[PDB]
Amino acid sequence: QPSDLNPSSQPSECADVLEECPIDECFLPYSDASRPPSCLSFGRPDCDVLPTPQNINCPRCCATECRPDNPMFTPSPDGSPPICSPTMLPTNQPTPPEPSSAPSDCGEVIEECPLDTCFLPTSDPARPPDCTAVGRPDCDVLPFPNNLGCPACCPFECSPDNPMFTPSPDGSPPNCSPTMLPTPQPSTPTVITSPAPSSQPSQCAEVIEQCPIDECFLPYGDSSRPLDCTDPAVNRPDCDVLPTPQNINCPACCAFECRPDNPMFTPSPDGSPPICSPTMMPSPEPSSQPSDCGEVIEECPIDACFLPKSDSARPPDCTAVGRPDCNVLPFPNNIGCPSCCPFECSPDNPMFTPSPDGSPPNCSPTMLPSPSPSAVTVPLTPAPSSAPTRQPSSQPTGPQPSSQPSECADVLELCPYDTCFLPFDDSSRPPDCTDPSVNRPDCDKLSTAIDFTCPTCCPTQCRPDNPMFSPSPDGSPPVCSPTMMPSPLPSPTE
Repeated sequence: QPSDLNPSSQPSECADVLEECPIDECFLPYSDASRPPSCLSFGRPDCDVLPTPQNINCPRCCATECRPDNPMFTPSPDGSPPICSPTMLPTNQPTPPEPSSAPSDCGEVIEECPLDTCFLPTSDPARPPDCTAVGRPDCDVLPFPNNLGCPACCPFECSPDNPMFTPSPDGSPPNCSPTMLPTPQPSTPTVITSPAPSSQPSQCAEVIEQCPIDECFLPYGDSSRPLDCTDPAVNRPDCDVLPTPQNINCPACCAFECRPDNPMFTPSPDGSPPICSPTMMPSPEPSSQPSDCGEVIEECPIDACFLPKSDSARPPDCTAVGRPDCNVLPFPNNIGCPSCCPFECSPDNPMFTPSPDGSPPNCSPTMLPSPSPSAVTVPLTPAPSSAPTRQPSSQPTGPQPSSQPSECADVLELCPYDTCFLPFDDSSRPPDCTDPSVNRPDCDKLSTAIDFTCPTCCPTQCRPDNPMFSPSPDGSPPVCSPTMMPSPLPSPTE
């Protein structure tokens, strides 16, 4: 490395050396690669004549004369340490100072030779080691011996406290900014979407983190509380005892037991709406008064009179029935008042709106209006009703006799009185035409305008519920009416 930017070789090209016209001053290190041409391509023999004019022609080429055969190509990043002109006049940039790197990180940049100059930063991916570090004690010396031991590892000393091991940018908490912001895994403080417990008091009081309290670690049955110490939780069975003695082997964990109710109540960081127990004691049945509009607020009537007035219109206000004694708001009740309240308060005090929803109290109960106007909105001026007004008419059908037991026995309609020849409910009178199929299956439902030519048999069928089987020879002879053969129309019988 020494004799670095000091060219120890200059007298070679021109009878001047340590000073050649090219350099970046010319246009790049000249012998870089494909820099602007040595003037002949522009035909400029004026350009960069021995000194450097750039005040005559010079479009953009560099160097004429100076050295033997000034046009040159076939490049090289080391073609020429300057040897002819550039040094003629002193003050040519040698180099800035030595330390290009100063304490800025934490300990990567602290006079430490490792940096990357060795072979990468020491803690990067486990770079080639520090020699002695593998067994090269020859290379324990800072100046590189490279004359016996050193394979290709780095030496030692350099700066105070030289033992170092453990690489990887993430091998350890690097500190000095990278590690500044903690983000724990159990209790992650990033945003925190809702309280940690999303399910605890789902029964009432069973599963409610029944152990921590800040005295142990973290809020009253929060959820995010440390492990229960005892081995299944971490490794501390000493803290098995729920009431934490503190003076025992509880390092950073909380007490055990916990789950099935041993001694505690109240979970979550901020608790919860206490419907399960802390609410049992306070019980204000009347916790509000104005449900009326403006009368139920320390007004002369109130339930204090007798019931919330609008109930069923509570007992009258004395003068209201004729007790002017009680008209005096200060209540006498030693003169009149049989069982009533006073009067006045404001002109004409007793009456309005009983039945809580059986009247429109208004100004709270009745608030949402739904009166009557549906398809009708006629204040004064009418409108020709034209709506889908479909509504059938209630019209029954079926002849309903409103008098039956009226003639003699049971019936009244035209059909009865013995002339069927004996009562049907006797034992057996002339057959029922249709029923056993004897002569006339046609003589069935009374007849009317069909015909009446039923001869040998009796139609019988008159009176709802007329079929019978096993008549009654000791029942009751219905000769007076329910018996006769129906005979619609006088019937000429021809």
